[PDB]
Amino acid sequence: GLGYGSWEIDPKDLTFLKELGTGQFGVVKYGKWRGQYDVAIKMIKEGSMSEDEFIEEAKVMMNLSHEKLVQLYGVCTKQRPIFIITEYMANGCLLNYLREMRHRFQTQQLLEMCKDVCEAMEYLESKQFLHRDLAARNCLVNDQGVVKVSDFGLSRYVLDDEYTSSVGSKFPVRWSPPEVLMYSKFSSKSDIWAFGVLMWEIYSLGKMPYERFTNSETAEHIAQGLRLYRPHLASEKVYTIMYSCWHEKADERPTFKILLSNILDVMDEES
Ligand SMILES: CNC(=O)[C@H]1Cc2c([nH]c3ccccc23)CN1C(=O)c1occc1CNc1ccc2nccnc2c1
Repeated sequence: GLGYGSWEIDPKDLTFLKELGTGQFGVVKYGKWRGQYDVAIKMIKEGSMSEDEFIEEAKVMMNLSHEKLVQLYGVCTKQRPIFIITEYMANGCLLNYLREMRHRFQTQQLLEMCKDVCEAMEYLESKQFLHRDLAARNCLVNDQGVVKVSDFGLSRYVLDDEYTSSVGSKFPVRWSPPEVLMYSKFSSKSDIWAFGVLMWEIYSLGKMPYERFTNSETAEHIAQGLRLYRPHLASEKVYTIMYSCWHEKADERPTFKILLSNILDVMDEES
């Protein structure tokens, strides 16, 4: 209606039902839009984000749509806190989901999680869009067990310098290739690297990558050409796929299209 562009949701259309989580970015709530449609309402913590930049980016992000990418529905920008309105993912964080041993996952399910993410990432790569912080903690799981990629690109707007710089205490060192750690070279291939780590996290049922190392030690390990090694649940073929993401030379890492092809081949051969 009047006073709300195509990217703007009227927050008066929201019904708040349950709190989903709280952290440094703000608070996520489960709710309804116009009494009917499930949504997540992501409430941006005041002072945490470069808000005008985020809002301008949100307008572009409205055009991104893929069944394995958490759908952005709009933003609420007229009051503080700012709201991001997205698709609701009832089973929450992938990292926590993986760590719940009750699921007793088959490896076919683990590969399907990898495929879900790979499809979303191929889509983002086709649009020349980087995630910039791909990891199990930034994937979500819906009521049907489908994994979708969440908060893609959000790190560009985070004001906490501990998060954003390669030498910061909250920087995703364990998901970063040597060229990121050494000289902040972000590219498609740093997303590829992170995706390999994410496959590792999935097959490890949510273990911390390099769990016995600090971030500093991890950076040294990977600068010396050393790597994560094969999760017990990963077949040789699955391990080959994740390991291909970790070539020292960024140009020798696959694309998401190639990874997707590889994953599908393994599903045909093994699942
Ligand atoms: C560092 N972390 C955070 O500060 C909070 C708040 C938040 C996040 N991202 C933001 C972006 C903009 C504004 C505030 C935030 C991430 N975060 C979470 O609690 C969170 O992270 C993963 C899962 C959860 C909580 N559970 C769910 C469950 C179902 C969902 N469905 C759809 C969408 N998000 C869901 C979250």
